[PDB]
Amino acid sequence: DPNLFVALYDFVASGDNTLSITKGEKLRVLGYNHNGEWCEAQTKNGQGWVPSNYITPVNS
Amino acid sequence: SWYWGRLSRQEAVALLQGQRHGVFLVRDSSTSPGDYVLSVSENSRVSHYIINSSGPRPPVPPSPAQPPPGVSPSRLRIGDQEFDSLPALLEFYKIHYLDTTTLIEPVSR
Amino acid sequence: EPGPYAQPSVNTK
Repeated sequence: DPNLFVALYDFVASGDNTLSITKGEKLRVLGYNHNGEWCEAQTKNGQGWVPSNYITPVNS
Repeated sequence: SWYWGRLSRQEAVALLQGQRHGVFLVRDSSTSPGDYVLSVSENSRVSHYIINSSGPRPPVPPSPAQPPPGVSPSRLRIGDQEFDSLPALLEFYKIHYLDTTTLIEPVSR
Repeated sequence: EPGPYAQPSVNTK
């Protein structure tokens, strides 16, 4: 998964490092956390901080 | 006041060096990304304990009641005890007997 | 070797 991921649930962000995203949406994760808890996703809208569980690689 | 971001190790010591007991401050670790450190000017020696802190500002939420993949909360953790954030952490070190005597106030004023 | 920091634990053997 070079940069192809997808959210399992609908995540909401308050503008902070996080990015309001819906469920079942495909995002490009090009960033991770030192502990592996957070996941930096990126899409046509831009970048965003999505949880490590709420998100998951696309169907390959 | 006590939250020092981007504080170099050499800087901390240079600040606490010769500083009476009770002076303490948090600083980002050099060889530890997204990790805080508790600084305390001991008796002619400045100690620095390693602390863990969440990366992004947003707090990561939990997964469904089902099996959680790579479950790793963003809460604060230090030694054999955890905390809600740095504020609570610093308070602990000040209330506990970690280093020489208890803490008094942060390097700031 | 594994001594990057102090780490308040107070246990040892």
